[PDB]
Formats: sequence, structure tokens, C-alpha cells
Amino acid sequence: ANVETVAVSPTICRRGGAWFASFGRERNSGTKLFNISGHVNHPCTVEEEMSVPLKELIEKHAGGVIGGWDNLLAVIPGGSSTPLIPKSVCETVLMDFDALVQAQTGLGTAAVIVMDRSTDIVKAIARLIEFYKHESCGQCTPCREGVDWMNKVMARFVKGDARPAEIDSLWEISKQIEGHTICALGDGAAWPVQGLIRHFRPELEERMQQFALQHQ
Amino acid sequence: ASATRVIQLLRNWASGRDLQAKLQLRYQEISKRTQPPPKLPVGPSHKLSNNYYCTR
Ligand code: SF4
Repeated sequence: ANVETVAVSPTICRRGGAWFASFGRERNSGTKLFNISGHVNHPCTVEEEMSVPLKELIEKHAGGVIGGWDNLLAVIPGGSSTPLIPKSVCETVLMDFDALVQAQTGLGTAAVIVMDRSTDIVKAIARLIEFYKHESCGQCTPCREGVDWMNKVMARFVKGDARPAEIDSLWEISKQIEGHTICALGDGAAWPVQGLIRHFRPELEERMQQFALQHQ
Repeated sequence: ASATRVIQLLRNWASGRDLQAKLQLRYQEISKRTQPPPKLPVGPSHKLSNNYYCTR
């Protein structure tokens, strides 16, 4: 069991348990600890009701996005293993399991990493992929091989050293890793790649064409 | 060919047709024996994605 899960157990036993269920939505009950980091004025760890909207969480506790809410570009809601979401989705999304599943990202560890419009989002996703490459245990074939493969592909993507077709290739590579590994580290390495491809494909193609005509 | 004109007339009369139009020997209208390199395109299955072997 997780430390947070274990820690709340005595409070749940004492105060009632039915008191715990009074917070958040149905099947999304209780209170949660959130870690807001990245491009925010006041990065911090806070405690909040489970089903709080993401925008209210960022504005009230973290002091808002750097440069205002209009400067928001992307949010990873639940740690690096969860797919990212753009600003158009963060406007009304709720910070619980089911709502974030409906947004195709999942809640995860409730660690909100905020990136504004001045960041190289491809570089950030590549850094996450490199983290997963360095943290793979190498036991099983899909993780041990495909994560390093995706790491090389994303390194080439950052410089634009690829062609647009490879984007689809990368997608399929991730699909060959997800659901086929022993543990969920392969899934958590494939998911950010899928989120980046799903929401920021034009950025990839623009970088590719810039590299193409820059190098003839 | 290098045949004399009178010999060409005699050949044309004997055969009944114009021989110099269609010579059996090849002088210069053939392809050069040194050619530029080709490029040789690839087949339909040379895609990078949506190319699973079980579908083809
Ligand atoms: S998926 Fe899990 S078990 Fe398989 S190599 Fe990666 S870390 Fe090891």
C-alpha cells in the first residue's frame, strides 16, 4: 500500500469513513494531496477536495500560471506517466480519476506539471522518455528495447531530423509496448508519447519541415 | 549501309521492295552500351506504418 493510503486509514477509522465519502464525486471520494510544479508562480504541495477543477486548483493555491492563464500551454495532471492535456481541456476538467479518464489522461499521483507557451514541449516529452529509458529494468523485451527505441526517435524528433511518416510509426511502436510488458513502466513510457502525438502533431511536422528546408 | 547506289537499285528490283528502309544490320540507332544508373522504385509494402504482415 501507498504511504498516503496507509496514513489516512486511522483518520478514516476514527472520524467515520462515511465522513470521508462526503468529499468529492461518487467513486472519487475523499481528500487528495496535490503537487503543483512547473510554470506556476508558487509551486507547492497542498491538500484539496478530490473533485476540484484543475483551473481552481492552479489559481487558488499555486498562484496561477506564469504570465496569466492565457499563457498556459499544457498540463501533465498526474505525473510523467499520465498523458498531457492542452489548455482547451484544462478549462473545465475535474481532478479525479473518472473525469481525467474521460479526458484520456488518468489521475495518477495527482502531480500537476504545468508548461506555459514559452517551453519546448517536444523537448520536455523527450526528457520524460529519457527518464523512462534510464529507469527501465531491462527484464522484458518490449520495455527494454522499445523504450530505448522511442528515446532515440524522440531525440531525433526534437531536432526535426525525421519525416512525418515516422510519427505514425512512433505511434505504432508505443502501441506495441503498451499492454505487452510485465509491469506498467512500459505503459507509462508509451502514454506521454501518445499524448504528445495526439495533441501536438502540428508542432512535430513544423519542426520536421523547418529542419528539412534548413538542411536542403 | 555502304552499298553503291546501282547495287541498291539492283537489290531493290530483285527483292521487289525498298531494302535500305529496313536493314537487318544495326549501325547506329541502337542503345549506347554505357547507361546512367537507375533508381528502381520500391513496392507497395515499403510503408513505415499500417504495414502489419498479418494483413498482407
Ligand atoms: S516493463 Fe517493467 S518489467 Fe518490463 S523491462 Fe520495463 S521495467 Fe522491467
